Amino acid sequence: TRSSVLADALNAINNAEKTGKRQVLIRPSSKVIIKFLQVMQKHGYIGEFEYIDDHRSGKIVVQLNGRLNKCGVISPRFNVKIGDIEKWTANLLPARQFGYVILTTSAGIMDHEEARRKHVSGKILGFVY
Amino acid sequence: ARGPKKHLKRLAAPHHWLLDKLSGCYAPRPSAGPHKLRESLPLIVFLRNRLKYALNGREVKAILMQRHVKVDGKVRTDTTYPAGFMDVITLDATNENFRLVYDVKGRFAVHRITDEEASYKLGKVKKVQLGKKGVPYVVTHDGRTIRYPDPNIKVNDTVKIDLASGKITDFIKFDAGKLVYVTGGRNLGRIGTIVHKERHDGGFDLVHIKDSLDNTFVTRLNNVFVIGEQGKPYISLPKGKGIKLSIAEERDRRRAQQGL
Amino acid sequence: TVQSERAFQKQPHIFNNPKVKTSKRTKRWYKNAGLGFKTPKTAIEGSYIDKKCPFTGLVSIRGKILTGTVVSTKMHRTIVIRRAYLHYIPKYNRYEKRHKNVPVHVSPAFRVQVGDIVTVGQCRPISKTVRFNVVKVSAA
Amino acid sequence: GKPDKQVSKLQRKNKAKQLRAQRI
Amino acid sequence: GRMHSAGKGISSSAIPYSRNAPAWFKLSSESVIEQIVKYARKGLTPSQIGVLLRDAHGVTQARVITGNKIMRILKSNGLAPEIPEDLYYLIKKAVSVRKHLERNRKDKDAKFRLILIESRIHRLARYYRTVAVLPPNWKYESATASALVN
Amino acid sequence: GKGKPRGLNSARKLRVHRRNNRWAENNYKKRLLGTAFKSSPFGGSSHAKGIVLEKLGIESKQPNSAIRKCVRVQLIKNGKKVTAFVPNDGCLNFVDENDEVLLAGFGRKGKAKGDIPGVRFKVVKVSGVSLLALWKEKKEKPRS
RNA sequence: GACUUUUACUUUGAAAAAAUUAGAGUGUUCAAAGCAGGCGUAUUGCUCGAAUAUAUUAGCAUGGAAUAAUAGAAUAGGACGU
RNA sequence: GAUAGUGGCCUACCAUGGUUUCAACGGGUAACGGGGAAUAAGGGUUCGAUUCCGGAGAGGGAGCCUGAGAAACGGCUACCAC
Repeated sequence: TRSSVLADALNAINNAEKTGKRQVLIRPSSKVIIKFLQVMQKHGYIGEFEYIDDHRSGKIVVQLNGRLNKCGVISPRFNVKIGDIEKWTANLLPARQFGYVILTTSAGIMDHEEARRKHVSGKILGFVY
Repeated sequence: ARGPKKHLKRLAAPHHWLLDKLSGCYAPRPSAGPHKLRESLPLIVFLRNRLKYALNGREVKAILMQRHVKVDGKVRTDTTYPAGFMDVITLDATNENFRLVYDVKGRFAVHRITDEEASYKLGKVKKVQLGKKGVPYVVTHDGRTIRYPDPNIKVNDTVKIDLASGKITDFIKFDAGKLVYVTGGRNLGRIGTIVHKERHDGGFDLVHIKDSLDNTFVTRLNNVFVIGEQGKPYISLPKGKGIKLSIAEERDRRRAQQGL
Repeated sequence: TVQSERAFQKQPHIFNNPKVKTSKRTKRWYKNAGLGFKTPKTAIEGSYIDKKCPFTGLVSIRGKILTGTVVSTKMHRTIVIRRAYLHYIPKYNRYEKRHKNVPVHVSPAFRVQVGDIVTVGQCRPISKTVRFNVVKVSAA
Repeated sequence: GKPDKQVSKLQRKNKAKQLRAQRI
Repeated sequence: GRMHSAGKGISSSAIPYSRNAPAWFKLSSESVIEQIVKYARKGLTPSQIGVLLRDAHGVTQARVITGNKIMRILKSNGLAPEIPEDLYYLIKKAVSVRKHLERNRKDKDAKFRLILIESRIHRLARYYRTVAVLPPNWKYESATASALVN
Repeated sequence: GKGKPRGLNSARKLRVHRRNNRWAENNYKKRLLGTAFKSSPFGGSSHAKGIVLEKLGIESKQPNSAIRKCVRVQLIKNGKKVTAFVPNDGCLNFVDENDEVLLAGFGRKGKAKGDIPGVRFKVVKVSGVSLLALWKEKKEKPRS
């Protein structure tokens, strides 16, 4: 059955970017997905997007500009400590210059550089570049 | 082991003795006495390694067998006698006095003392109790047992002891906002003022201390020692004043004490 | 039934004067175990006698304060709790389930059933396998 | 025909003892 | 989809976006609740009751017009049966297949389907035995099933 | 998902899977069963001594026709009869029978196409004497 | 005193023997090493050093409340009352 | 009862428990445990008899005197093997 939802969401986003499209329809939605896409939208790998209610669990329509190369999830959400970030940014990013491994800390979900600046850690969801 | 040990190998020495690891093969195992094995300082190390008075081991024996060295007013004749913290070492023929105070790096250092300061000695009360025929007594950090204290003296109180008679002169009770030296652990050798007392019943208590430069650190209650008030220590403090410095500050001070 | 044994069951050194008749037929001793653990009512007002009670016995409580979950109560005045946890293998960077059982003495001032969550505390060695004693009960 | 073998610490040490004794 | 089989069949009712009552429906809440109680004392199951309420009486959904579902209302009246409806129909179907196997001893397909139905019974019975809507003494057995259906 | 579990509480299945699949290696299975301590003729050592019982004219036929010069030895530590190759001496003039020989390993893989053998061992010393310095004429061999 | 859903996870602190490791200093003639040494009037002596770092799980203390568990008034045998 | 002292440590009398696929129990080890060693971009693989700490033994078993401390082998007693 359908076990992860952020994984399916980034699957659909990445497939539509590979085909070169402009929008996606994600079903269902989650709070985690919304926060993740806000992290994307802050650096601007996507444009604006939109929630849709159907009283069950929402759908999302995303406008995607051209800027996403690849996004993905790390499906067992590993526990990470502070120096451990320097492992994963050595694994997943394409350079030291850009790319965002994103974490789920107790102070919210955000990219790794903010968790360097806020000096927190937590678990890991995925990577965007 | 089939009984109590009698040796101490040179690598198993406490690291705060600064013994070299290729002089010989052993270290002087300190005897039983007023201080713990791990945190003592035997007389052979203090004569040879720090004051440079004796070159050999048997020169220590030759000096101590002429009754020059007094530890807290009494003459000791032991090579490995455990002189420890707050203790007074007196050299009559040299006319010198020393108080064993930790340096900021956590080892005992040489520390000159006037004759008036050499008369007394502080001590953390480690247990108060009611002994036979109902007489109260205190037991201090060095093992001194004093009968008939002030009833206001509770555990952890620092007591001033005049070395001539060995009586309680006066004391300090363990209150917040007092001047405190730190006895064990990582933060050893620092001088600060306690912020408050954190209390964990059934376990270990903790103490927040704040130094002269407003750095804050945390030790257990065992490692605490009270000295005096804000700017009023009962003893004379060593140089550096128990102020923990970062390595860059120390490096800049070292090259700032170099101007030809 | 209190006097179930071949010997008389009494607390030690606790004496009731036959001359001065009290209202209660026994003057009875109890104590608190500390760490803010409240003594139960049936320890004070009950009629049982227990050497190994933490409230009416010669047994203090100090050391490890643990919790767990009851598995068996098939045996007299002691139970077996089962505390489980996660052990971390670092190569695969993940976890596995692992449990251990603990035999633990329970005072008859407690009624405890299989499935209950019990807080216990360390005492001195009570038997071959027991080093703990029931100090608080939370019902499932 | 014949079954297999599974030797012990005991079987090792006894055969080694017998060979050492014969050698000496 | 479809345990004990292979289909991927989607065929279900939608539910309209409007939470609240229909505009054209002009009856009372106590009227339809009394209608529910009337059909329940007639001896019907809540599925049947909902079907008859949307076919004949134009009552679209019970939780739309009233604040409670049909099972909450029959629980509020002391008309809930001893077991829920789905477990009952599963035991009924199992009793039918069991009687058919008692007649014909050779239908391996009926044996396989009976094993599937009993699996479904055991999984659903674990669910009802967990949430304490069924006593933990309860257990599906053969003669127990013959007692519960017949 | 790649046919293996990825759950975060599944370290046990992964390490049991590795301990079952490491028996398919070669060095692991020789190593943890004590193979060399039981059946290998050196008994798991780098050298061995023995007593020459025979000189052997082994034949390698195809595709290389050569007369291999070998020696059948009985080892002192085991009571184990092992044939071994002896190099560089066409005459075997440094070797007689009933001499003591220090042997080492030798990695020639003989072929199956012409029944040519690769024996496992080379001769390093005869009667205490370095066989190389015999053949290079740097020492003389005491002949008993 | 009476209160007093919790854990998993992270943050910080203490704890973690020296030796070994990484690394600061230091013309052992260089080095591998060692913890020495450096200055003067060397004529009655001054003088810095012997740092710092390494949860690697279990236990301890503390901050966080995302993530993932679990419970919390459904036959009310529920809650706050000066 | 015994012990320096809790404790099935042992003894009398009662119960019928305790451990286990979260691998008990049995078996193997060319297994003294650790600080550490070698080798790598990372993660890992393989060693640690061996200078420090702890354990155990003095041909194999057992028993004991003395003493604060020994079931001591550069102490005793008996058997077994030399």
